[PDB]
Amino acid sequence: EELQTELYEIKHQILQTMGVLSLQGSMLSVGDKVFSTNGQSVNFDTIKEMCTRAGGNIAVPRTPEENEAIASIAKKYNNYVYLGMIDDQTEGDFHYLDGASVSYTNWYPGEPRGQGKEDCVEMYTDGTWNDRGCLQYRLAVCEF
Amino acid sequence: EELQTELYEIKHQILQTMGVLSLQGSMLSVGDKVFSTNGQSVNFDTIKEMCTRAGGNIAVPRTPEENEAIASIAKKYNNYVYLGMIDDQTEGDFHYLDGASVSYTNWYPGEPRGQGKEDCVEMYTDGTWNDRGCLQYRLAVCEF
Amino acid sequence: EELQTELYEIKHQILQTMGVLSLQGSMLSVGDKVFSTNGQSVNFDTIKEMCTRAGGNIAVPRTPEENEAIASIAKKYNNYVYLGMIDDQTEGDFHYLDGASVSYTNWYPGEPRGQGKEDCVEMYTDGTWNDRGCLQYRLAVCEF
Ligand SMILES: O[C@H]1[C@H](O)[C@@H](O)[C@H](O)[C@@H](O)[C@H]1O
Ligand SMILES: O[C@H]1[C@H](O)[C@@H](O)[C@H](O)[C@@H](O)[C@H]1O
Ligand SMILES: O[C@H]1[C@H](O)[C@@H](O)[C@H](O)[C@@H](O)[C@H]1O
Ligand SMILES: [Ca+2]
Ligand SMILES: [Ca+2]
Ligand SMILES: [Ca+2]
Ligand SMILES: [Ca+2]
Ligand SMILES: [Ca+2]
Ligand SMILES: [Ca+2]
Repeated sequence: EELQTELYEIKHQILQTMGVLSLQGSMLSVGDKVFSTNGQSVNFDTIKEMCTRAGGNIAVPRTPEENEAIASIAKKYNNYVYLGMIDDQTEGDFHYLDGASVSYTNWYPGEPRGQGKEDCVEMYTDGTWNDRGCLQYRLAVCEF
Repeated sequence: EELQTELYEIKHQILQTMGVLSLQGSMLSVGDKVFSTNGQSVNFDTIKEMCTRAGGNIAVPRTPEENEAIASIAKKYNNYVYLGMIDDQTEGDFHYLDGASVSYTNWYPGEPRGQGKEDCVEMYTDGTWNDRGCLQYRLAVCEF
Repeated sequence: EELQTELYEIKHQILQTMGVLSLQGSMLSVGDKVFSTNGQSVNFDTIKEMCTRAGGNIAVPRTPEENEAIASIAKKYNNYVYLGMIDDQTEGDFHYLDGASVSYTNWYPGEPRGQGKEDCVEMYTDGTWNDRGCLQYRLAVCEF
């Protein structure tokens, strides 16, 4: 019976810290997912490690709203973003990093194409996607 | 019995994140209320939306200590602050945004006056209040 | 039975806020300890008050890993760091601020020495320690 008062305070305090981080542009909240960036431009492998170290994962949009959030960060920092998906196994079918087949997509018209040996996916500042090599310097955006 | 250990860790972690935000000037804590700003100067309506989007509300002091906190942010950013109170209905009696009548006040001597058509309230950098129109650019301060 | 869903969401949200603060360099997490700095260089007494106001304490490393974390902040800001330990009572034996005798140490070779009247401890940017007077301007690093 004293849990409710205890749980309320906990939930309230969490709302406060999330409110502050949100108000100050430190992160974006979309449903249960929080997106954030450290502002750095590094390669795919480095991004993965940065996100993992923080306890999260390299961002990947699974809905238009999530896609738009990531896109907004992309245009805010004026940089393309590496997404949490690859097709290193067989070309054409992309997978999330857990192995599951990609469902929601937002390819720029004609994409994926050009290759060949393009295993990664980048997001343009308008939110559309392009398959690309994994060694370029791109904005690190993480999901928690 | 494993809740206590679980609740302790949760409370501890919350204290940590609040500690960090507090240490770095990201927010101010006064009792159960957290104040924060994104540093922007915008009109009354815009401030309201900014705070609401972050899950909070435009700040309003109900005690001298809360008033002093907001005042400190005001002088830190060298800007006046719109407060969460209006008197758009009948002139003279101000109300919080939920409708309740304003209790604690800190009017600069002679205020409210001048109008007429001044429905909003701004805080000077010394913490005293002035009634003012709602279209000026003022520091956005939110409470959570 | 609805606590699990409630506790999960709480734990998840906490992970999110800690993830964001961590990703952005706002703090360092080592075991159960969080380290953070406001970037300011002030004396020992001022640091203590700054940390206490934020709900934490002036940092003190009790393991090599904690020592390395603090050291990284030290070299990041290119400043030496006052640690949460003193020997104001009798010279030679240092104590944590709760009174307990210091266990883990990492003195630079030859230290402590020179004095005499050196009651505080500073960390060099390589992580080694030096006993020093308590009135110098040093990076404020707090633990939560
Ligand atoms: O499909 C695109 C396109 O061909 C680009 O112009 C090229 O720079 C990239 O290699 C590729 O990802
Ligand atoms: O009462 C004040 C005062 O008259 C000010 O000098 C004026 O600039 C504002 O209109 C008003 O809020
Ligand atoms: O032991 C050291 C050493 O002697 C330094 O060169 C001196 O600047 C300090 O007084 C002391 O902490
Ligand atoms: Ca390909
Ligand atoms: Ca392509
Ligand atoms: Ca009026
Ligand atoms: Ca007036
Ligand atoms: Ca000494
Ligand atoms: Ca010495």
